[PDB]
Amino acid sequence: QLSPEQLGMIEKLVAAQQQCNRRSFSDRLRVTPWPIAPDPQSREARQQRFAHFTELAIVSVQEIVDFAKQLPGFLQLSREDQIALLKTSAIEVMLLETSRRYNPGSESITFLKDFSYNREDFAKAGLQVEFINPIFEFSRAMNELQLNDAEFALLIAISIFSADRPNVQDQLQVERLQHTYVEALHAYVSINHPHDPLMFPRMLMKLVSLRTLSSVHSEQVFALRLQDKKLPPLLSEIWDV
Amino acid sequence: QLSPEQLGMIEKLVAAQQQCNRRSFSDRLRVTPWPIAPDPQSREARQQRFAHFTELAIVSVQEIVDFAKQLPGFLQLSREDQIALLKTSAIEVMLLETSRRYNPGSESITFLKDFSYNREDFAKAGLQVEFINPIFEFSRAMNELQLNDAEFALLIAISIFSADRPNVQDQLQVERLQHTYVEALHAYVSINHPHDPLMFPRMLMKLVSLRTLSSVHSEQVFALRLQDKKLPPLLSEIWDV
Amino acid sequence: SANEDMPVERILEAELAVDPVTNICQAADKQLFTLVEWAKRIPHFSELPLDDQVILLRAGWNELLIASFSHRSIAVKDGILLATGLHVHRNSAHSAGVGAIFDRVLTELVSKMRDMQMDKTELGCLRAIVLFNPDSKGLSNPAEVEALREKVYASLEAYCKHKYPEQPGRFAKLLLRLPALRSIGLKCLEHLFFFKLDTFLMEMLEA
Amino acid sequence: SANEDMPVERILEAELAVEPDPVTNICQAADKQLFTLVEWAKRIPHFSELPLDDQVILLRAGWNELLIASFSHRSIAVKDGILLATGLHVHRNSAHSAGVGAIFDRVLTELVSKMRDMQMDKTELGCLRAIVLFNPDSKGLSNPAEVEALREKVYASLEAYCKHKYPEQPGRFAKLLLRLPALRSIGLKCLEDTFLMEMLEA
Ligand SMILES: O=C(O)Cn1ccc2c(OCCCN(Cc3cccc(C(F)(F)F)c3Cl)CC(c3ccccc3)c3ccccc3)cccc21
Ligand SMILES: O=C(O)Cn1ccc2c(OCCCN(Cc3cccc(C(F)(F)F)c3Cl)CC(c3ccccc3)c3ccccc3)cccc21
Ligand SMILES: CC1=C(/C=C/C(C)=C\C=C\C(C)=C\C(=O)O)C(C)(C)CCC1
Ligand SMILES: CC1=C(/C=C/C(C)=C\C=C\C(C)=C\C(=O)O)C(C)(C)CCC1
Repeated sequence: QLSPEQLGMIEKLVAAQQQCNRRSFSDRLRVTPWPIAPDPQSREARQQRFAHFTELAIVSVQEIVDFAKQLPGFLQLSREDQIALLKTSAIEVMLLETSRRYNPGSESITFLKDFSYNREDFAKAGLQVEFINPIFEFSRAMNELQLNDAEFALLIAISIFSADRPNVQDQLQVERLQHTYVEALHAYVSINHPHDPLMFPRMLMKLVSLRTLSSVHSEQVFALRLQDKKLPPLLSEIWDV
Repeated sequence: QLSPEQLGMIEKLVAAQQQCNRRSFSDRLRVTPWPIAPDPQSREARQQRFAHFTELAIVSVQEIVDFAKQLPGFLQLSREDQIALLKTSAIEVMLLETSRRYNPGSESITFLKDFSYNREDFAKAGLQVEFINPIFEFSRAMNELQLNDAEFALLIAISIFSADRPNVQDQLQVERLQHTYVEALHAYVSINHPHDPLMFPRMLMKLVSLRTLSSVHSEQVFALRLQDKKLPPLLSEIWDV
Repeated sequence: SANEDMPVERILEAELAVDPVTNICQAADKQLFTLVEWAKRIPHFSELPLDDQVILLRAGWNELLIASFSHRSIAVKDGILLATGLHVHRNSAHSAGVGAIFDRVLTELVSKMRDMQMDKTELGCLRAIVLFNPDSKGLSNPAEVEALREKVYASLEAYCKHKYPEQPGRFAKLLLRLPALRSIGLKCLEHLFFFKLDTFLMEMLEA
Repeated sequence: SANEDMPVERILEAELAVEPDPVTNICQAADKQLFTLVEWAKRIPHFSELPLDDQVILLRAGWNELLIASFSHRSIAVKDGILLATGLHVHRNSAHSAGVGAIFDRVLTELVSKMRDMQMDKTELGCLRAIVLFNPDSKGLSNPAEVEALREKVYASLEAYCKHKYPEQPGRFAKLLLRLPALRSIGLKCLEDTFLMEMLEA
């Protein structure tokens, strides 16, 4: 079963996501606008789409940091461990949040309510198909799961508390923290999907997929260097290094 | 015009190929037959198709060694260099000889006049699309070049006499030997394609494509290990280790 | 009925049926042959189209071998025991340039397997999970592979509830070794160049 | 006109515009030079007229051979070693100790030494790199035919250039081209008995 303690914790997580995200929404004008330029061979237009996308990403990372800070146990880690956890889980959480915003009907992804994009939009910014396609496939697949706010929030917490990240010092404590969310998610899905006990394993296996997607992402990062399309300081720090 | 020596050397290369090939042909009846079995899921039928193909490759390798021994200067190299050149050039010559046997109309390849196969036939033997497709594309492109017998023979010798193969000791001599054929080839284009000089660089650049194809082959060789599809002793010697 | 659809007994039978860097590569070379032997003994694998079987093995070979030698090395001190009886120690590893990844196998795989006493049956099931990966390209029918993977989830959980009744989270603990195995597998595959190739985050955390 | 279709003067200017453990340092040097690729390519005649997407595809496929060729030529003076873009020298001894002596030596003998020996000039280096760049065989090109056309224009321009600049070396064009198979095998590498003897004795 789920204890009141556990139901409270889940509520806190979900409320934190809502809080963090409302802060993102009102930051939305900081993002370089999407160009209306009519010419697919315009290099300036391309750069501006890339500026727009990388700036959206920065908002995402900001939201992810704000969220982690509210996870019980996170701020009790050394700063080195907080940084080791966030640096490598950012792309994974960003992927989960993205799948959350995938529309199967138009096959598009919508950020901050007003910015909707399909595969061709992402390619018009210079992103390669072997980055785009797997992410759309991940999104569709996640979309199929039909997870609710509680289940995303826990899966996000489980992803963040991954002790095998490079440079984690206190692995014991990170696993102990992760185990809380794992146990909670398990009780949650057995209670809320009583006729689908496979939902639990399906979800944990998404953590495996995120590893592949993280490697795909790193290959896109490199590909960007080849075009000399430079990442913003924050993104460069967490990914170029 | 071509010097008497270049003409004699070319006649010799062409004669050597015709003679070596007539011997191969005398062995066509010895080859394990292509399977008759109707069952795409039959492992036994797949293995038999693989056996047929590996047996053909041996015939090809036999011809290549036989032709190499006719190359002026080849037998004057050490046995070690002879072996170094043959082990690594074998796949390239096999590809060149396969490209001469490509039928643009049926998009098929025919060995020994009687054994014709399309892309699907090769897949039916368990070969991978990453291997099959580049070879068909190379074959199609070579076919379009419309080289004659002298031009193939020269390119084969040039490929064989590549000083940069692994384990080549007398590199300077191998280069000096290759130089004789390259010059002959250039003379041959100047005389026999007087209004199409681009034929020369086009032919030489095929030597580059062959390096990539060789890598593609090496990858297919590994994939065979994954399926424990054993190569016969000769083929294993030159490609496994 | 979960076990009947994917007998952990067959999966066990499948497992029982089968430079320091140079040593390791020779060890992998040796075991490559075992892969089809093992896979054919995994329930229903042989019923997939032949092309699909090749694809799954081609996709999972490294994680499959890594998992195998990790569980084999549970007895070793600071290294691994290759399929060729040879030992590779941490030191030898670091001196050859592959210290980080070697260390990662030791902590995330070997020791975790030791600590929880992962059994051969559990190992076998995890490998079947690795094997039945529906996401690889070119699969004739992915749904079918996905279906079999899920039969392994069901069968393994059942196995863990019955064999380790007073460890309710052991199943989850087994699956949670897979993310690490995937990351390690990818590292071991990445080629030379990429293999060998702070302030703003601290700022945000501190704000 | 061969030159007018693909001017070597421009190719030279492209090259000139982008002048300035061992394995890690070699990698860091490569990383430093990545940004030079679009800067160099945009000055190769007609490259900029290709679809943006094709441009990306050519650079992604060619990057490692393009860089290897550049440092090789830069290393022509250095004895038994290479000169990295970071100014570091890597000697072959240090390369063998680091366990990449085979590939390193291959670079010295097939590329650096051959460039030094024939006195490959910068125009010729640029043209060979242009040939590497305009590779119509990479997957995903919107129009391979156009890329192939450009490559042949380098063939004609480069050959014309060799006949005029080195009239007493009729083999020179072919000689430059014959470096490309070695470059391709090296570039591929950087990205990763009894029965024969008996056949030879028959
Ligand atoms: O929308 C909200 O409510 C909150 N929010 C605001 C921005 C926001 C967000 O930013 C998206 C920026 C778009 N993304 C930009 C981006 C993200 C990560 C790395 C890079 C790269 F490295 F520069 F390539 C980029 Cl350009 C691309 C997006 C994607 C989706 C589908 C196909 C291709 C690319 C993506 C998403 C997740 C991981 C990797 C790639 C992701 C998730 C939630 C977000
Ligand atoms: O026909 C003649 O007169 C002479 N002759 C007889 C056999 C013969 C010949 O044998 C071909 C056997 C078929 N081939 C067998 C083979 C060749 C090389 C490596 C392997 C492998 F390693 F086992 F994979 C195989 Cl099975 C495959 C063939 C091919 C063609 C198109 C798509 C995929 C594969 C091939 C050919 C050359 C290089 C690589 C692959 C090739 C060329 C001339 C020949
Ligand atoms: C782990 C590891 C590596 C290779 C792992 C691979 C590819 C599997 C080995 C198979 C064995 C060793 C099987 C066995 O003995 O049973 C590399 C080369 C990167 C170096 C050291 C870290
Ligand atoms: C050749 C070589 C390698 C890769 C070289 C590549 C692909 C990049 C070189 C760019 C440089 C060195 C640029 C410069 O300094 O101008 C590896 C890593 C396999 C190590 C052995 C030597």
